[PDB]
Amino acid sequence: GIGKSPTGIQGFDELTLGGLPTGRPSLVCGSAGCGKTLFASTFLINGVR
Amino acid sequence: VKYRGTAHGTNEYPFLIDTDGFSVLPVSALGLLHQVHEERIASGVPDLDAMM
Ligand SMILES: Nc1ncnc2c1ncn2[C@@H]1O[C@H](COP(=O)(O)OP(=O)(O)O)[C@@H](O)[C@H]1O
Ligand SMILES: [Mg+2]
Repeated sequence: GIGKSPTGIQGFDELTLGGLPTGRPSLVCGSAGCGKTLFASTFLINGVR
Repeated sequence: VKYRGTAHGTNEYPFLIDTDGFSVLPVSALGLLHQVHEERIASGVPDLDAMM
């Protein structure tokens, strides 16, 4: 197995089987208005809180 | 397409340009808050009216 960092989003976390990889870069692609900035924001907020 | 800072409608809303100008009657604004009345209306047919 590999390390994983939960992102607060329960559905996404259980879809990824733990969350985004820990210590590795993750890419969030999508046109304007898809929600990449909010994705990153909740990532950080949930990680801290 | 993108409104930063708060929620908003995301569907495509058909609008019209008329004498007033822009008019938008979104189908998402309808709500089920209808005051009911206890009065009755007359259809004009006595038999049909008495049937109920
Ligand atoms: N309070 C809110 N409630 C629901 N949706 C919101 C709210 N605030 C922002 N959004 C959504 O976030 C979107 C923009 O997110 P953002 O990631 O900052 O832009 P982009 O997706 O271009 O990176 C808006 O299009 C809007 O639908
Ligand atoms: Mg953005």
